[PDB]
Amino acid sequence: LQPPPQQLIVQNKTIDLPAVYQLNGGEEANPHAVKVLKELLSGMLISIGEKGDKSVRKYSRQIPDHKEGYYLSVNEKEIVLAGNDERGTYYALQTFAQLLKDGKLPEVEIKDYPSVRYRGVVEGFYGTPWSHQARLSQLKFYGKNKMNTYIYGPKDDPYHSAPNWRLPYPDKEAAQLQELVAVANENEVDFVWAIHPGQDIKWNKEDRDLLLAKFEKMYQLGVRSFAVFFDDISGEGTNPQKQAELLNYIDEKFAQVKPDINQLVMCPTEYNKSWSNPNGNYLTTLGDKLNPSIQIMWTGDRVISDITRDGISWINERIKRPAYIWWNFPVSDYVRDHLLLGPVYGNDTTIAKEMSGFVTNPMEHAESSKIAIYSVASYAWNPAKYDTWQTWKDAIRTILPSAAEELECFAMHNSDLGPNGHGYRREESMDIQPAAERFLKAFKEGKNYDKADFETLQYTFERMKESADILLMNTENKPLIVEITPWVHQFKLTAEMGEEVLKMVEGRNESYFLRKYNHVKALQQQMFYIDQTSNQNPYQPGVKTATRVIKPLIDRTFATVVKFFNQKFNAHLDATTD
Ligand SMILES: CCCC(=O)N[C@H]1/C(=N/OC(=O)Nc2ccccc2)O[C@H](CO)[C@@H](O)[C@@H]1O
Ligand SMILES: [Ca+2]
Repeated sequence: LQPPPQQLIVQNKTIDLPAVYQLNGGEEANPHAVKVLKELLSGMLISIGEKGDKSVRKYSRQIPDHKEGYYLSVNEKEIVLAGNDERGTYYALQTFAQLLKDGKLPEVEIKDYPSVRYRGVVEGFYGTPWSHQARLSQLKFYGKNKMNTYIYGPKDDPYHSAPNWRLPYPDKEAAQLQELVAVANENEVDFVWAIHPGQDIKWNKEDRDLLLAKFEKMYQLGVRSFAVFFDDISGEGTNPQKQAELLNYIDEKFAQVKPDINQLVMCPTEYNKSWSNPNGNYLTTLGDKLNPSIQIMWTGDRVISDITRDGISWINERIKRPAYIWWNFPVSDYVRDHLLLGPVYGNDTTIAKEMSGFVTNPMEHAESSKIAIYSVASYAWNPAKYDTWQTWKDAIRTILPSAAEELECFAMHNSDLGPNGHGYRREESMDIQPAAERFLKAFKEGKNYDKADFETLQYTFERMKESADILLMNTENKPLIVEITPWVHQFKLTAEMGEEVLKMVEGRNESYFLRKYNHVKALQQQMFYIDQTSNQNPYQPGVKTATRVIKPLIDRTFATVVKFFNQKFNAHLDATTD
């Protein structure tokens, strides 16, 4: 079960999904939840509803008193799916669908609710914006994983940024947004429309209600949640009193005047500790003057950082509310030549009460981002039960059941950022790291390497090639495969290089060695070709893979083995990989 319930009792028996059922509550439970339920089955009583519905009266003491909470029960005589509110019943069904395997249900009893109020994704990365279809797919994935939040803002959409923010959406674009909003609604996600006025806004009555008027227009289109960004604001616009006053005005005239506005969030100009002036008074001012119903976004101690108890105390003390965390992972828009497919880890698991929200900023690779996104959904719903490694594997098995082992193999070796401008790193290839390290230490001093570590490495390379070739031809998730194809090609080429280098280590004779050596040089050059021709971008063009442990192991083994050959046969073979 992902995310894992707050409370779960499994009774060790298993019942059949009823051949014949009595559906009680179908006309008064959340229609989004009923829709899912009716999809799941084509007599035994099944009761669906929210606290206060007639249909769930019997079980209202079992329904948790938390927003988005629910009670779920399965046993011999009946099935209960009962939310504390509408979204909660929908969340009951997302768990129910995960329990239902081969027409059979386990006998269980669940009491569940989220530890973090707002959970989901911010579309805030640089690079090729996601397509329309990518976003419809993301929205459905958020619903399944009980993420309640999507902060919109594609960079090819000019009507949320300076200067066309003042201007309303054109007809054809409007209807597309409208489709996003509708799909979000259906999946119980708050479509949060973010405005980015900072670049060209003035503190005067005119810009003041061009914003209001814009929000109203967005309201007519179905938008029920809103964000305002000040990260990019300049000059007098960095005044926290002026910012507070604008947002409070938006709160007073709009958020509190409308019946059904959910989220209202702002991004401050000081959005991490290291970009905060110690002598200034930006955040305390903002925290004193901003209405209490308005969230303040925060990335932690640095632009890229994992959230700690000290970090969250330091900010919460100043804005006088629990920070709304923006986590800059797996976003790779500053290491564009890397894919970040590793586990999600580093965030403190005891600090749920200290955060109002937790949203991840993903990659420009929408589908490849689902691994971290699923993990974040799991962390933010139940941090205290959060299992990094198990959640990673579940995500992979969920995203690509037909080739889960292959995707795991691939992702294990595509997780580190490599060295970069934020100094942010992730672990990679941990499984084979000790075998690598030993081999490298031993071999380098003509002191025998272990046969078992040689075999581990051989085994790895063989497995990488199989994984790579299976992944290329996989048709269960074509969008995913299209995103990762350049890296998969490069990852395969890496595996081949490693195999040929290991045949150089086992050097049989002079002729065979030179054959292997020429093949490695040719393979290097194919890697360079892909790096010069795929994923070209002004910032970090190209395709890097297996960069933490595996490629340095291969480069060094190659450099070393060529050195020994130059010594033994008086040759001058090039020993570089550069
Ligand atoms: C509240 C978060 C704001 C944020 O994260 N902004 C950008 C962001 N900014 O990072 C910077 O280093 N920005 C910056 C640095 C110097 C001067 C101005 C901005 O980091 C992310 C990762 O690359 C980008 O995807 C974001 O769009
Ligand atoms: Ca109801």
